[PDB]
Amino acid sequence: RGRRDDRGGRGRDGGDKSNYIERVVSINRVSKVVKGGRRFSFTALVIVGDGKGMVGVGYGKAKEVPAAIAKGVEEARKNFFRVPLIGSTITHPVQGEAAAGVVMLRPASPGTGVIAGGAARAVLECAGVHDILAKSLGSDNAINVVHATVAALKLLQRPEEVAARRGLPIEDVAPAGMLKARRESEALAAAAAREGSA
Amino acid sequence: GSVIKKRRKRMSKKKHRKLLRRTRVQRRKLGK
Amino acid sequence: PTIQQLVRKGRRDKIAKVKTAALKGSPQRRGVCTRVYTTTPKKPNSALRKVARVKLTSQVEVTAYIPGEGHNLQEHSMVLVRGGRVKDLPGVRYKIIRGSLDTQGVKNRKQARSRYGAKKEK
Amino acid sequence: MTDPIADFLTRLRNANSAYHDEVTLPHSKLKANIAEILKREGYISDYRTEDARVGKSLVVQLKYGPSRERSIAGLRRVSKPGLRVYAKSTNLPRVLGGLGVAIISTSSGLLTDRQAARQGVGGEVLAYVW
Amino acid sequence: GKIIRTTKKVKAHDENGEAGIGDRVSLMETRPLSATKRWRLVEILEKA
RNA sequence: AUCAGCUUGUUGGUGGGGUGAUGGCCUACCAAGGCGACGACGGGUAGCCGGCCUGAGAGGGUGACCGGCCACACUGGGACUGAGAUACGGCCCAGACUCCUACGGGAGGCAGCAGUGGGGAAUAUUGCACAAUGGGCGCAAGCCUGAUGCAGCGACGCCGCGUGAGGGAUGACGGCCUUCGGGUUGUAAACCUCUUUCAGCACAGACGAAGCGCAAGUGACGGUAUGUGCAGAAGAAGGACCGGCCAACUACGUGCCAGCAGCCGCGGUAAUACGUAGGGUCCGAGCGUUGUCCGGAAUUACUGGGCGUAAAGAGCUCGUAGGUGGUUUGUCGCGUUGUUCGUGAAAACUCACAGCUUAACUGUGGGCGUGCGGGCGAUACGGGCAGACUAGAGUACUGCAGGGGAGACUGGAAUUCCUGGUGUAGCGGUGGAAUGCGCAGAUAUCAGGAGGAACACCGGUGGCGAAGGCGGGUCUCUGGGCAGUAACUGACGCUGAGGAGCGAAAGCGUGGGGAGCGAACAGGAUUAGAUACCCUGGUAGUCCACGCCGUAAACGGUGGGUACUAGGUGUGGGUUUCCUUGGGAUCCGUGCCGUAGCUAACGCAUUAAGUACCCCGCCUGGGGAGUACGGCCGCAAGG
RNA sequence: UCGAAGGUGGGAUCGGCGAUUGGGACGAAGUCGUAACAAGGUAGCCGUACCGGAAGGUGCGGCUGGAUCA
Repeated sequence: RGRRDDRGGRGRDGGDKSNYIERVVSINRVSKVVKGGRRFSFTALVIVGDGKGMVGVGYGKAKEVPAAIAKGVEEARKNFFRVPLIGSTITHPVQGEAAAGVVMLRPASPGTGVIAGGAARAVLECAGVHDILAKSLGSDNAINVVHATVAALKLLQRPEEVAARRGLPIEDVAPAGMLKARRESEALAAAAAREGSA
Repeated sequence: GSVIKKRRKRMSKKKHRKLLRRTRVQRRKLGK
Repeated sequence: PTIQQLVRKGRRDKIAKVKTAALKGSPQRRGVCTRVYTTTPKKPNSALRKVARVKLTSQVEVTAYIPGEGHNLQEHSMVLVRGGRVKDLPGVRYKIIRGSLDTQGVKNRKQARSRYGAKKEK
Repeated sequence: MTDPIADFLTRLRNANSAYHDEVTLPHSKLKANIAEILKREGYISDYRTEDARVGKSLVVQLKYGPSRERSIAGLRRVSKPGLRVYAKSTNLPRVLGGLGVAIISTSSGLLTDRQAARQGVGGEVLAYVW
Repeated sequence: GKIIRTTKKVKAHDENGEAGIGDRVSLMETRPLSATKRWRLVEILEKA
């Protein structure tokens, strides 16, 4: 990924809507032996997302690096994924496993900061979280820890969803501090939203 | 798995057996 | 595993794995140097490495490496051996301090300057 | 047969994982109290106690959602024989951030984590379900 | 956290020989009555 | 436990003795215990703690300062004095050492504060005061105090401040790159105002003392801290690093050299990795290196790991301690839990506040002190005791299947030899041959005899056994399994550290037996050469009796038990409902395919590698090495 | 009576050195072969025994982590 700063007198750079947040995690040239030598190709693990908390995971195969990055962008574009939150935190401590990828995603009080390793830091920095506390146990990789983090975010659910599963009136599903954090986060959603209307 | 591990182990074992052939006598008498 | 099996006996750490046997848990030891011969490393790295084997005060017989361009030390110099690591010659894991009790600092060394012991230009 | 309740919750994880409608069990007192707690929190739908070969039996129907999806998202026996886990009042261990619940058998009977918090008594855990 | 069952072979003092093997005796701490006989037993509960 | 037994004042009793006090503390007698796989007795190392460091915590490391206990005072014994003794600057004795001696005999004791030598990578002055606080004696004054208070020394640590500020160009001199245009150093510099902490020189000069004192004075630190003045940018910056991780790049110089490096790895005349230069980055009175510890390391996994093939399931069972325990009524309150009392010194730690120009620092008030003991309460769960139950477990009864085992007797086909026929020159063997047996009568064929071993066909993805393993037949003795009824007992269950037993083949001992096969051992051939394959011969062995040994890819590479989790189709054992042998249902077994789920993947998949509980074994990078040393078993090989 | 040191005695146990010797690790490159990986040119491996300059070879039983398919 070099020589991107450019000014063209051509038709268009085609800049348009959906200015999302896009992170390229790792690139390892992938070789293939054929008759008389090696054929080098490229893999780019592409994370895309918006600051609401919708995450994509794309996996680009091409024999050029920006081609593989662009194919990962289109593949994560094809496949988004909804993550439920509280304010800008996570709901409750989970462990995700993608066959060797263990990631523990635990919430924290706000202000602490996204503390995670670089793959999980990528998937969570694209997402709508600002203050959680994760760790990547096992598998020491990028692909399995990204995919394990997304499986960990599939083990998430709303407080309300849990209440619904059990047919119980909330209050009765959460404890009270987390309901107060719901009041804080929806209150600042009201403040920034009504400042957004004017 | 592979048989290479098995064969390294067995090389050690063989060498040792031989070493006890040749020193058999000597170990008996030097020990007695 | 089967927690009563850990109540019986289990779960101890492995081994301290001591790095240097200079002695005493001491950072550098002065030493009488003998036979300052120059050696040949492993196969991807071919050169002549300027080692000297040193009898540390701690009574042990070791073999240290002399960093820098040349060594002021001849037979029977009082060199101050610290512990290091040189991959390249097997069994030599100690480095002689340059700019010390006997072995003078490296001359015209102008950039590295703390290692190799070169004093500042007047 | 070494742990009764592990076979109970084990049979609920298997019958929950394999999309079953009901499940049948050897009835006992402690399984009746756990079945009554999982009634009162709504993780199971309802249980009925039959007479059968020699003893009574516990037939639990499981509560599913708007399609085939499950309400009990897991069980885990923690106060297991061999490491029976005890809990003072300071912390009735919170489960799944509070969204899960903790079946805690205090001196007043069998309670949940929240009931062990407000009523001011602790003294066990048992399995906690989310 | 394993609740370990442990034993303790204390030594104890019967003046009247009221206890025998297998009994459920009480105990109470005393002055050091000899070299490790630091217990005397009152109100023996059950005999064998 | 590569240390399994130790102990004879040793274990208890009585009478004395001793002590401030209980007591094998001591003694006489009597009794003969006591302590140990919850590790006794031995070996190694070590002062212990409040704490400190690290860590999300759990934990790991450590025991410097400060504080609390303990032990010792040249080495080793002993008492005396005294309210109280390891009696550091006491005594007595014996040692080792230093010293004085008129040679008769004496003297010493820095592990007090300084200080010297030595050892060492390394650790300070032979300081000043009792003004303050503590201590002693004294009616008091007062005297003593290397405790203490302070000072000196070392960037040894932690914190604070300084080495100037503001202006200043289409950006000078110089430097080094360059695409030869220029670009960087660089607003930085020179210059122009301004301000001076801190060092400098002046003069003033403390608090610490609501103190002591009956004397009139008294502060070691100290003319220090600190004030108010004067002069002037005036006296004040360095060290590492710039391949990757990991903020930061260019040229020149050497071109597998000289060197670098924490790991990966850089040097073979165009190195952003070596050396020098510019330039950048990061820190800053410091900055790098080495050592030691925690972290990252979920890499000893309680929290928080594993064992089909990656390291890892004992060859297989039986069973001692141990761990663990179905249904249900009562009782106890040992585990658990609630509450209150006591305690966890101070300091530290954390929160707030106050004090020093700020901070480090210090103080005040909370919390912490995760614990332990006493009182009172609760009884679900665990446990104890006392009971009850029949589903687990075992027994009885009726059957049923089977190379389960041992002993005994016996059967035929085939190979070899033997005697006798019939009968001739080849047979045997090979990729092709030759050693070899023959021509003395072989191989071939017929009749008879000996002797040994193995059991064609049935017989296979089939049966039985715990695992090894088990197939000619019959008889004798004996072991287990399965189903059916439910007659009995009433939780008697599960696992099982050590332990005993069984355990292919090879091998070992003593005595038999010895047909075939056959290591070793010959010859032949092949080959460069065969100490090999292939050929001809061939001893131990293979066989039986009696014992050893204890190993295997002893493999399902899968410890044992239990409950549950879509199915489909074979086959083995047995019960029953229906058609009337055919299907159904059921309990036990063994295969092939297959969902869910699981796995690193292959795969597994109701006979789990799925979901859970109980107990055991075992793993912690590869070699070194299942080896040395030591012990145990063994006739030895060896385990 | 007890009793420190001293003396005599025979042992335990921890080490240091020892001529010679066994193996082990590394070295580049030397000599000798070619055992293993493809049916590796005789399928490989386990146990054990015997033999051989060496890798190894053979026997007895086992195993697929074996092959092509009579």
